[PDB]
Amino acid sequence: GDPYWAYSGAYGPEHWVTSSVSCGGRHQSPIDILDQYARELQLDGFDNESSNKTWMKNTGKTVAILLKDDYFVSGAGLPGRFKAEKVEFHWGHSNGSAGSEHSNGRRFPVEMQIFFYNPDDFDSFQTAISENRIIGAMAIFFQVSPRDNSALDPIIHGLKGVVHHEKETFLDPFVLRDLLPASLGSYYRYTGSLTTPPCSEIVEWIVFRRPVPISYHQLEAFYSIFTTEQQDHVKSVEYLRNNFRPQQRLHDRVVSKS
Amino acid sequence: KTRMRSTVSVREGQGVVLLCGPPELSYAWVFNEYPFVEEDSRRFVSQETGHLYIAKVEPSDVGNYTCVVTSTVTNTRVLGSPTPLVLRSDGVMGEYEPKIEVQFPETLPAAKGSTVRLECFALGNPVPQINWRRSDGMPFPNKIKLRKFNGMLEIQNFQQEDTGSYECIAENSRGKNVARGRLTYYA
Repeated sequence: GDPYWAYSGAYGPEHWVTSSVSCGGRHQSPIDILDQYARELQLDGFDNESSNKTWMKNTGKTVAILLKDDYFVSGAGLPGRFKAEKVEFHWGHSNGSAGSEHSNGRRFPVEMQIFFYNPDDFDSFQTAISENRIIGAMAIFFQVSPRDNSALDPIIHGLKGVVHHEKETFLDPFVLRDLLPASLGSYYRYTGSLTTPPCSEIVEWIVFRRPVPISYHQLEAFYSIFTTEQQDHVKSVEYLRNNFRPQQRLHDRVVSKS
Repeated sequence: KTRMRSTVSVREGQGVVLLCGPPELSYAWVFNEYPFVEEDSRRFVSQETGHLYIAKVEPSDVGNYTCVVTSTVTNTRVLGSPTPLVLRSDGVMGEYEPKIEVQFPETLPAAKGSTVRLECFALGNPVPQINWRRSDGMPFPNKIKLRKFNGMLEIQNFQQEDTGSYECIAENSRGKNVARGRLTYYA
């Protein structure tokens, strides 16, 4: 049994705390990284073409990609190696509208998140979550560009296949590495939480500073996504848009830079 | 059973479901006062969930909706407190793929000679059109008919020959979606 929540209304972000106690704490994500007051990575398998068994799902809150190949990330001050589980997205409203969760201040039309766990001391991601243990997350910004980005063809085509809440599809082969910035060098590090309920404060973040290009055209498949809302005794079909959590406060936290 | 239905505000062109409440009973929906909603391609009442499905809201739909549930045991009808619904002024909702919102199960056992009724209805703008067909490509025998404005498939006198995979297709100008399910036999 999970608490009903949304990105607006009586169950919007500022009301998550009332049903999810962890949402009202400190060390919450996202935040606003300040570059003026800021301050190696090894990726295993990111260079591989994904499986035809790797699939996509409209969860009604985001679009999720269940990865079914072995991807690892080591370094960057992480407590060991971490193995990728899933990918989720956050987008705006229209015409490149801000929709990213992190930022400085400069938000981007889309933010993508890759979630990890440590398999050296766990068997599945979902066991890690249940046990409130440390997980890793990447945050990758997408910025508008004049020209299409073919690296993202499998993803966009995926979007068109999961328009409605609960819909699923398989994905054409894609290369996870090229879903990352051209320059991996500049990124940041801090301790945070899940950006959704239960907002478990168990997450080590990586925010790559440089963004990945997308076209306005590719961007539109994000704005074509629907969801549902279970309000009272009326279920309705709604646009899934602006599905980002407000930026939180750092408190006793400092960001690293590399 | 008695609760206070808050007035719900929807959008023109928006796909909407009005939930009844409880799940061997028969369901109907009256509008404003007793007695019934005109069902058609745009509006559908499920005997399986009890709910009222409005594929695309028209301004005419503004009003009070209340769900009367009757108990097969008797002729007793127990009304719910009506849900009044209005229109938002802030914007019309655009066109989009059909979304099948109520449908027959992935697998459906059926007693010999019984009458099986497969439901399939979809929210969509424009209003979806439902089509039926077998998966194996074999055409339906004559005893199968399209009830409820194509929202239901009725197989009377269910026999072993009637087993197999049934597909439900819902489409409009913006795309199509599909409900599938295998019917099985038992005596």
